[PDB]
Amino acid sequence: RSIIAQDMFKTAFKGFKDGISAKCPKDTRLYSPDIQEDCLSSALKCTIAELKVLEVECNVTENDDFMMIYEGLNKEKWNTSSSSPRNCTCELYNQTHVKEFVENMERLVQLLYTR
Amino acid sequence: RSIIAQDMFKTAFKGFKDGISAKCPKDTRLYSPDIQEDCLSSALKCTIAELKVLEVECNVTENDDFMMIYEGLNKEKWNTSSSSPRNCTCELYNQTHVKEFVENMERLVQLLYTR
Repeated sequence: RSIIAQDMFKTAFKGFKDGISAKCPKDTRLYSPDIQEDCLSSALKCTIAELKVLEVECNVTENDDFMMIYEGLNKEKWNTSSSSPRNCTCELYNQTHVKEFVENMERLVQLLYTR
Repeated sequence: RSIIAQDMFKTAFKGFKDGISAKCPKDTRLYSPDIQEDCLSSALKCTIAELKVLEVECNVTENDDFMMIYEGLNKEKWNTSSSSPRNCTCELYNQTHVKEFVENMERLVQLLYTR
């Protein structure tokens, strides 16, 4: 369990989830993938893909926190594997407000560091 | 599609969704299933279990809409079929607040009638 990377996520997630809402239109919504055992890989690609939809919806085209989060996801090698993997579809997830989106996102990264 | 049933679910989801939040602790969080094609039957069993959870923690008595939604979920025979049906765990879904829980519950019920 890579405590150095996990702490960089933790702080980047706290220093973003607490500022956000205020940094996005109240009516912004995003598809929030969850942690179903067999859809980890999909759930990762959609999380990254809605980050982009959040990059034009709000400021965050800059932001130390946003860049660390985004860059971490595309470059860290994850164990997203299972015995019965499945292709989820991003638009089949629940849409949510921007703050809950990063919370779930924090939950998806904690899980994949646990395995 | 049975227009009679979709119409009652429409009235029942509007009256139930309006009183809630204020009828529940803000601290209440419920698992909220999505509409992924291969887990609809799981998604329905989890929506039903958590409605029960919403029961015991909320001041929802005796809601005509609630026990319509609930008993409707258990008796209606939905097409929960797909090329590759799978099992999904309730607790691997996202939690959210009550407002979005029924909102997502509605969306799921609509999907089921759409097919």
